[PDB]
Amino acid sequence: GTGVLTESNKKFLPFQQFGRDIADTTDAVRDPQTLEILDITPCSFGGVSV
Amino acid sequence: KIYSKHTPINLGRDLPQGFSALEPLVDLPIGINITRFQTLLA
Ligand SMILES: *[C@@H]1O[C@H](CO)[C@@H](O)[C@H](O)[C@H]1NC(C)=O
Ligand SMILES: *[C@@H]1O[C@H](CO)[C@@H](O)[C@H](O)[C@H]1NC(C)=O
Repeated sequence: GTGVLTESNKKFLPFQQFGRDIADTTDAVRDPQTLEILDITPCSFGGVSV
Repeated sequence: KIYSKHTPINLGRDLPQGFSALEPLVDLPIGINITRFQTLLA
């Protein structure tokens, strides 16, 4: 994927590895190495009108 | 798949009234056929 990884205060239970949105898109992951909880946000975007 | 929960209740009215989810602490790749089960006592 593509996005910004941020430190999150989400409380994963120890067995959980992922976290998804309403549209079944992942918004939180667990680091396989350091066991960190990383929130994933899409990069900055927006409509442009002339 | 084994799910466990330890809920210290105070009423003691057999199974209590309420909600308590169970978490998958144990999963074993046993691959066997299970039809009958029994418990163990000391
Ligand atoms: C894998 O990386 C983690 C984090 O650095 C470390 O704690 C762990 O010991 C490593 N495992 C091996 C097999 O080197
Ligand atoms: C397990 O054994 C029973 C016989 O008691 C059989 O009917 C069944 O097909 C076997 N396999 C299962 C339950 O997957």
